[PDB]
Amino acid sequence: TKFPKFSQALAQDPATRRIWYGLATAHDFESHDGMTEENLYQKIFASHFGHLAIIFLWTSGNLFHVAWQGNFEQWVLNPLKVKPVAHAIWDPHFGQPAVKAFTKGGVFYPVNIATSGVYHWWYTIGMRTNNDLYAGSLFLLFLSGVFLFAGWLHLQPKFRPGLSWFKNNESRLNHHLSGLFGFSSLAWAGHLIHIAIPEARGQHVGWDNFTKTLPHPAGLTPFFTGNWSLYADNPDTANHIFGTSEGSGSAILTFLGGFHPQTQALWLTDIAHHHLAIGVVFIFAGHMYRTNWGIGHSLKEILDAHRPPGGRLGAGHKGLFETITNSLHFQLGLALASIGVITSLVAQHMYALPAYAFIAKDYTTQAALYTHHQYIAGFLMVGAFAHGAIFFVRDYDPEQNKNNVLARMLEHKEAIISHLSWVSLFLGFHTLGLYIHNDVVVAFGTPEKQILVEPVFAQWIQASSGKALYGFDVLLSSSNSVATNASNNIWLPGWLDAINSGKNSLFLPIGPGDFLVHHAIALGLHTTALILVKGALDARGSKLMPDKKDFGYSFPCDGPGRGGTCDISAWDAFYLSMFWMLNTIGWVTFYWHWKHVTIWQGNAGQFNESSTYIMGWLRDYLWLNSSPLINGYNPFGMNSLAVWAWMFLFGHLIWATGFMFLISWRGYWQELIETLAWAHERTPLANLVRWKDKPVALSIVQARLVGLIHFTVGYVFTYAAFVIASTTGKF
Amino acid sequence: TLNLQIPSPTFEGSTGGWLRAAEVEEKYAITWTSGKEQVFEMPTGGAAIMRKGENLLYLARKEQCLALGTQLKTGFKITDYKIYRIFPSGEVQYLHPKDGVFPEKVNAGRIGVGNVSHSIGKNLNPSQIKFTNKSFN
Amino acid sequence: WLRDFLWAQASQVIQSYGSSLSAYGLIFLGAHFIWAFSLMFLFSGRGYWQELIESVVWAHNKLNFAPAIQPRALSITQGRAVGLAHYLLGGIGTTWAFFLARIISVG
Amino acid sequence: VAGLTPCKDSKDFQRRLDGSVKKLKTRLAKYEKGTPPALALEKQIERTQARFERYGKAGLLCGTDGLPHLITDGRWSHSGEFVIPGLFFLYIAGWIGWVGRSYVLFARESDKPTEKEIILDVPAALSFVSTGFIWPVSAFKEFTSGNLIADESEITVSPR
Amino acid sequence: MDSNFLKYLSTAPVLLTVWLSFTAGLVIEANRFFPDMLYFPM
Amino acid sequence: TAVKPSAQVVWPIVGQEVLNGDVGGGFQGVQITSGFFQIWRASGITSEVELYWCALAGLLMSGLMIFAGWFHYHKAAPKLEWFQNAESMLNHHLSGLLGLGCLSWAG
Amino acid sequence: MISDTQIFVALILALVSLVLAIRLGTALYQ
Amino acid sequence: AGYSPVPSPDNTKETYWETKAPSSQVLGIGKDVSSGNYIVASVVAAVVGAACTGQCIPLTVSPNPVFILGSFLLPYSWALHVAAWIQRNNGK
Ligand code: CLA
Ligand code: CLA
Ligand code: CLA
Ligand code: CLA
Ligand code: CLA
Ligand SMILES: CC1=CCCC(C)(C)[C@H]1/C=C/C(C)=C/C=C/C(C)=C/C=C/C=C(C)/C=C/C=C(C)/C=C/C1=C(C)CCCC1(C)C
Ligand SMILES: CC1=C(C/C=C(\C)CCC[C@H](C)CCC[C@H](C)CCCC(C)C)C(=O)c2ccccc2C1=O
Ligand code: SF4
Repeated sequence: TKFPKFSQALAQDPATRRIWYGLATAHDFESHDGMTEENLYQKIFASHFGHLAIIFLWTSGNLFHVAWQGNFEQWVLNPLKVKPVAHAIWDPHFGQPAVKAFTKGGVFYPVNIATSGVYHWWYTIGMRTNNDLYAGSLFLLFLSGVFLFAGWLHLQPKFRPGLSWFKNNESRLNHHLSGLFGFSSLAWAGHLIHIAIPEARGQHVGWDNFTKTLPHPAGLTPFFTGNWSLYADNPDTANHIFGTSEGSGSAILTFLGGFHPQTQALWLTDIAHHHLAIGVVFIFAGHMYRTNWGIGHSLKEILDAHRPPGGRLGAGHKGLFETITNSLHFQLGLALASIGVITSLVAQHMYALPAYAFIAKDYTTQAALYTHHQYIAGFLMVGAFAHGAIFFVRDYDPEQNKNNVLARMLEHKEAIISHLSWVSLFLGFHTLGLYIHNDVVVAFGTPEKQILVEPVFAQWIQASSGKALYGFDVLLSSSNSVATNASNNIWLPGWLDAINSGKNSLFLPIGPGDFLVHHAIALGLHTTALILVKGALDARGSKLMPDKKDFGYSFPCDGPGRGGTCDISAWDAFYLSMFWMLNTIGWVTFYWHWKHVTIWQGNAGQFNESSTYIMGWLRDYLWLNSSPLINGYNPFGMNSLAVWAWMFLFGHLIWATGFMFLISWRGYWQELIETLAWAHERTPLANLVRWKDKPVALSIVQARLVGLIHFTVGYVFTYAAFVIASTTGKF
Repeated sequence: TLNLQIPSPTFEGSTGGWLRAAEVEEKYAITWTSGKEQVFEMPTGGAAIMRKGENLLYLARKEQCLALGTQLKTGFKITDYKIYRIFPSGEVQYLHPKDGVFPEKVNAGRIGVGNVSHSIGKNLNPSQIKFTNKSFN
Repeated sequence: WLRDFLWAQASQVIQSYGSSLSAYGLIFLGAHFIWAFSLMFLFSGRGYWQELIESVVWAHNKLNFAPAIQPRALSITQGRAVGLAHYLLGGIGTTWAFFLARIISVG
Repeated sequence: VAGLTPCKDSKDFQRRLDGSVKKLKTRLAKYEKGTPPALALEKQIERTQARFERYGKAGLLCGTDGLPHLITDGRWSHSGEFVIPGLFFLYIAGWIGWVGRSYVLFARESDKPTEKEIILDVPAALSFVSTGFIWPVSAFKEFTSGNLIADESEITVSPR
Repeated sequence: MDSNFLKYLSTAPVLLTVWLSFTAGLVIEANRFFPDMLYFPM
Repeated sequence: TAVKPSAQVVWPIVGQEVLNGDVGGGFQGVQITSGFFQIWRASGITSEVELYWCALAGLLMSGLMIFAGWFHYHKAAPKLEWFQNAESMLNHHLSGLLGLGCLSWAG
Repeated sequence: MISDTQIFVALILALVSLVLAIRLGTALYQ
Repeated sequence: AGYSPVPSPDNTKETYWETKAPSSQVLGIGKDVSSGNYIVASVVAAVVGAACTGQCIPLTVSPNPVFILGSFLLPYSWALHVAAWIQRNNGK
């Protein structure tokens, strides 16, 4: 056969395993037949071009559908009253009741209401008409085309890059810091000053107007005179109606701090100043490394030079330059870990400090965004650790890493793993024990016997930032502090106004329930890290299979000898962490959603009192809030939430289906499929047809993967339904 | 060589026997001499009666043939069992007692295949055999 | 079934705290705990736990002591048996508490 | 006082006490006086009142929920909430671990260590249990004499 | 008493059950005479 | 029809005395769902004295059974020819055990 | 508000991008 | 072992050290500067940076560009004194 053209070992398989494994190994270029390093890098380059094109097409489709089937123009008038519609529904399975139930957007056809916040995002950017969105979609289609053409072109013989080019670290770092990050954020500041702020003040400025419209009455004279403070004079009044000229100012760069009163989002002038500042900082940072001139550093020199003379790190960072440059898996792990941290940061900061107008009052949108980015964060972290393990299996050279930090990590992996295990057990034992103690006492009717620990440390941090709710008087809660006096005339007025009003999510008040759920989160993070770190460090070998690097990253097992060696691979560690990552992100999002739901209804006391025992979560969060969702459709009718109820049950179904692949293993199914093949061959009128691929059971690793995928899809879809439907049915 | 005229152990039939893959790809056979008419267990399932004299049996897999041989050797005391593989072309080949003596005891003439000149700890690393044709040995 | 039977009838057991059925509520939660705890044994294999035990035994040896009875992960069959036993105990106990609380509240 | 109010002077705590006592009294109103149920419910009421009074006088702080909250930061005014209790734990746990380790070594130097670990030598086990009361100085003595920490070259480890 | 019976009583599960029953009794009696101790009294 | 059957009482240690709910009849305990009260009513039991005698009979039979087990392992152990009597065992079970049991219960 | 001519221009750009995507897919499959 | 050679910038030297101090090639353009020069530079930079920072601690809406520039000498003084120590133990 020639389906897995990249593997004859699969092309010669006489079973369906060939098809399955050709699917699942299509992108492991390194393992493909006759794969050279130049071909590997060039294929990755072209694939990156294709991926960028796909992203551009996806965003273009979003814009096009909001422009065509959307209510953006009638949403920019009363954004706090009109629900934003994502796209129209055309399903030939809908009944008249369903069509009517989904015509909620005042559009006269069934629609979906967007939960992505693109409406608020674009309105803040400066989009006002549907023609603006359509032009954006046209440009993004053009950009997808350009990047597809670039990907095709750079696979041509005279345009294929070389490895001396792919491994050029200094020039790529300089260009990515200076141009991709720095000048890109500078251009975003330019957009925010030339379009977004005038649009937020009711002055339309576009391609036909931006070359004659001054972003500031003084023009660029304050810039080219050193009188930069003239760009902060006359900010927008507190009575500014976003999108209109009533209450607007003339400042383009400010550091007011806090939130705009009407929009309850950060000041656009503050955002513009932020982007300009980080742009110049990144431009400076992108001039650090040596390129075709004499100025700059060399990362190899720095890494080799950094060795503490005490010798507590050994050879320090010698050889890491070659290790990282020659291992794409090391780079992949670093990038994935950093992007995961940054997307968790995006979730956290985007709720505590909303940047888009009126997004804070879109409760379902905020919850959906937070859950989305937290789940993405967890996936990225799991992937980073998985690719670290893959690097250890494939790209690690001990002789090159003779007694540097990496070899030392491997040296004391036992200490690392054992202490990680101890801290996991510590956290788990005691957090679960406190929860059970509270459960039992409250059950016996003695809630006064609960162990409720005030999160005084986090409360102290809040007070240091300027929260006066808790009486600490530390740094910014103190009016006579040097920290207060230093920033009293820049941002502290607005920042204090934001922190000390209970109308926002900035530094929400916390209590013993928050303490307990935080330590549950600590347990989850530590146990996921335990599984992943153990997998990575034992990937090359353990005492059970001391030659694991020979077998690779994702082999099924080593047989029933030596006591049994099920799940003895680093892939299995990934497979096992993914359960735990899902658990932990579930805990995180449960906490976020319940706290915010209680605050939104104003009964924060419900969380403060029921968060201390697990029955409180099971009753006052899940059972209580599932009512509208499970009533999406019922014997007495249906509403728009029927889709979310159906998807809730869908997630339950696929979750339980994954249980099948995770509990039932291969031999049973193989001995059953044998009987099935016998029956087919022996049945008249159906033995006229024969399989071209011998029907076999699924492999061990394949079954683990399929069960994990079903489990994950059920997890995600069940919670997505619950969160969106409950938020939309409660508010 | 294999004589296709040897009688069979008067089996009563089963649904565990060979299938179309035996007629298309490979069909294994086992021949053995028995001193009396005993009852043995088919590797496919069920009981069969072996004859006094030579008995020929057809199976779909070499593992089935060798399991039957092990049963004969341990349960009974028959050790003259020979295993053959037959292709649709009529290319009957000889497999077990490959050299006429069972593999469990050394015999002069064999050549070592797959033997390595160190312990498993001396295997190279995939980083050392990456983008090269070297072998981890 | 999810709404009119499970969600509807679980109110008695989830609102049993402070009553004589608070034991049924607690057993409801504990049976949930054991049912979930079974999945650790059912979704997992022996190699991972033997390697984790190797690390823990290194920790114990670093303090110049370790049992003469060398610690081993559960056999494959025993891991399956433990997973099944905890699965059945948790599921049946959850139904036990649910049924008894509901019926003793409404009769 | 830290961020909360003393529990001895909180309307929420008083309301919780009142609710508990009223529940018990409603349960008591349906039982004859002097019967075992009446005596049991009366004792429950007395225990509830004593618990609430003792919590009030203990100096515990109580939040808006009306329940005592613990300040586990190190403040000496709230040491009895986490630190002294935790010192008692650490004492008992070090005792247990020290005596268990001693017994492991004792069984190690025996004819049948495995037999000693499944069928115990309870005279020696009780000996070690007794020894465990000065485990801190004993454990530090072991550490400094080098009998506690094993060398890196004498502990088995997997290949890299 | 028979030394074999004493060895049986010295077996691990018997000793674990007896010791943990003794500890449970210790905790139960401590809570029976000094109940509702959420804190060390200071 | 008014008092809930109960035959278990808990000790007042950690507030678990809440489980001694108001079952009825001036009695507070743990409601039981095994049907023993109805079994006894059908059997014609109308006193705690008769139930005490029932418990005594059960204890005596438990002692008899444990003694019989010890005796028939260590003192008089029947042989395989004794065990392999299917006809006799079925005759005796059917007639004696079952038939005489239901005859005595009918009486 | 979005006219059929506009939707048609969008479709034409989509078709061009599809052609380029097929080209890139071929070049990658090699 | 089949990995392509890693390209590094021009004039890339070996800076790895197990001696008491790095080789003074770590200091690049300032490799030939004297240890006394580094000491005086570090002291002057520390004083000037601290002064220019104090002149800007209660930041106004119109801070002085020269004070902003000079405040960056306090971080600079740290590297200067590290270089001073490196250059004292390398013979200079
Ligand atoms: C941008 C980042 C990135 C990149 C470039 C790579 C690249 C690679 N990864 Mg991956 N990886 C990533 C992120 C990344 N990974 C993340 C975030 C994780 C954590 C989840 C992993 C975890 C991971 C593992 C554990 C492994 C790889 C492997 C690989 C290599 C082979 C890929 C392969 O087999 O394709 C797979 C091809 C597919 C088509 C994927 C099929 C399954 C996906 C998940 C679809 C399931 C969803 C379903 C369709 C949705 C249904 C919807 C419902 C409504 C019906 C390749 C070098 C493998 C390898 O070669 O290692 C040596 C490997 O073992 N990766
Ligand atoms: C609710 C279910 C559950 C529970 C309780 C645990 C518990 C644990 N898992 Mg996890 N795990 C689960 C599901 C669960 N897992 C699932 C579904 C998977 C996917 C297969 C995994 C996969 C997994 C891996 C791969 C790893 C863990 C690890 C751990 C430990 C984490 C540290 C900790 O919390 O220690 C605290 C301990 C507990 C919370 C459990 C104690 C239970 C009770 C309260 C103790 C008292 C017992 C009581 C006296 C017994 C009386 C009964 C008797 C009479 C019969 C711990 C043993 C890690 C580990 O072992 O690190 C050390 C690890 O490597 N788990
Ligand atoms: C909800 C979870 C779940 C599901 C769906 C199944 C499904 C199945 N199990 Mg079970 N199984 C489960 C959990 C589950 N299991 C667990 C947790 C375990 C571990 C203990 C097992 C262990 C196990 C064993 C050991 C065996 C089974 C068997 C079966 C089969 C029963 C008969 C059958 O084929 O029915 C078919 C019906 C369904 C699969 C229900 C869903 C189908 C819907 C109604 C139709 C949807 C089709 C749709 C149009 C497709 C469109 C695709 C595209 C256009 C979008 C079936 C495949 C037995 C078997 O295969 O015997 C024949 C068997 O031997 N299971
Ligand atoms: C009634 C309350 C209560 C209960 C039921 C438990 C129950 C438990 N605790 Mg404890 N604990 C409590 C209160 C309680 N704790 C309090 C108030 C504190 C704060 C001081 C702690 C602090 C604590 C720690 C620090 C640890 C536990 C651990 C444990 C678990 C195992 C203990 C063990 O095996 O001992 C038998 C003793 C041994 C096996 C010997 C070795 C372990 C002990 C604890 C060492 C003690 C001496 C050592 C020098 C202390 C250094 C501590 C430092 C590194 C922080 C067990 C579930 C352990 C755990 O979860 O491990 C995963 C553990 O390490 N607890
Ligand atoms: C360990 C398992 C177990 C447990 C804990 C219980 C528990 C219970 N059973 Mg029992 N039961 C079990 C297994 C178990 N059963 C099995 C396997 C069977 C089928 C044979 C029965 C059949 C059964 C019946 C028919 C009745 C109970 C009843 C009861 C309850 C009262 C206890 C009592 O003394 O009844 C005493 C039992 C009786 C007075 C009725 C006896 C009548 C049967 C027909 C006698 C059969 C005896 C015969 C030698 C068995 C072998 C038959 C075989 C050769 C064909 C209680 C909840 C009673 C109940 O629910 O009361 C409200 C009840 O009526 N059970
Ligand atoms: C700046 C500031 C503001 C407010 C006050 C505050 C004190 C917070 C102060 C300081 C903040 C600081 C210091 C924040 C610290 C954050 C840090 C250190 C975050 C780091 C997170 C680390 C992560 C994920 C690491 C993940 C690691 C992974 C995958 C490793 C994978 C790998 C493996 C397993 C094998 C080898 C290869 C590779 C890729 C390395
Ligand atoms: C967690 C886990 C382990 C590790 C668990 C172990 C080694 C169990 C050891 C537990 C201790 C020794 C039991 C005693 C402590 C318990 C709290 C008491 C209850 C147990 C008794 C009632 C028997 C495996 O070894 C394993 C093996 C194969 C498949 C899955 C798994 C698996 O999931
Ligand atoms: S069970 Fe499946 S996986 Fe575990 S060892 Fe046996 S074969 Fe390998």
